Amino acid sequence: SSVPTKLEVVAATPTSLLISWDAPAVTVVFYDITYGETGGNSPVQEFTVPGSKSTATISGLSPGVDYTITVYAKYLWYSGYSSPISINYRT
Amino acid sequence: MTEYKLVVVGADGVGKSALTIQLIQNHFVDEYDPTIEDSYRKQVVIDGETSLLDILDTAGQEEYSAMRDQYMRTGEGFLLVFAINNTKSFEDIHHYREQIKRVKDSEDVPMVLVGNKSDLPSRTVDTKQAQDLARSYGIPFIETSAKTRQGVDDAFYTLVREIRKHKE
Ligand SMILES: Nc1nc2c(ncn2[C@@H]2O[C@H](COP(=O)(O)OP(=O)(O)O)[C@@H](O)[C@H]2O)c(=O)[nH]1
Ligand SMILES: [Mg+2]
Ligand code: NA
Repeated sequence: SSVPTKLEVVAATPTSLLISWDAPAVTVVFYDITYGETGGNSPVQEFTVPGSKSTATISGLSPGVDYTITVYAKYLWYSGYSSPISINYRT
Repeated sequence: MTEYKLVVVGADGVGKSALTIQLIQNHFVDEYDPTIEDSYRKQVVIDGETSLLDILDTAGQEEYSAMRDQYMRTGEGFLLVFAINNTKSFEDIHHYREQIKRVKDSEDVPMVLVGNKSDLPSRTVDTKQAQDLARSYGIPFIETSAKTRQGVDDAFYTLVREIRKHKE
């Protein structure tokens, strides 16, 4: 597999999420994580996580809101990014 | 004659291929046609030592193979390339240093920080920032332009000198 798999919310507070995924086989330099309201009215927020991790914390969310969370793998030795995996989660 | 395995890494489009072509390109027939895709060989004289440079570029995704992934971490020295008009490319450099060290399980990996496209007017990364980052890593920082050829040779030759200092 070249794409991160099995993206999921492992734990949640009313305003934050701890997300987990399974690393691809291809070596990753960093994961690119974006999150925003599933509607899309506002711009998405984005941050990077080291390629050696497969979890992350998203904080500062609004409660009772539908969010789309998306993970991209940046390959260390190859140009470009994996295909995205994404999930929806309602705080 | 000593060989040096050199790997060029960094974000998309910062000019990793351009710097490698500019270092190899001459007016002869290309002295080698390596069969490993995105590899490049060239002989040079650094500080007197006549050295052969095997240079691995960041390959396209069509070249993925599990063995290529393994082969790339055996590189002896790495150019961390960002583009001075691309802030994210500079902000992600630390990931490259961190993960290269990790996959090599080594605490001292010869490395040079390279700030490219220095001919462009649209600078978004300050020389001082790059110098400060390179200092914190204890590695050299070289400002380059693949268009004007500024610093291209200094970048790769400094990386060779760092590999030497590593092996003592
Ligand atoms: N002005 C300028 N353009 C550059 C420089 N280096 C690369 N480019 C251009 O940037 C684009 C992408 O460069 P490329 O080498 O493919 O980046 P790579 O994906 O890191 O290998 C191309 O249009 C190059 O011609 C530079 O130093 N100065
Ligand atoms: Mg390239
Ligand atoms: Na995980």
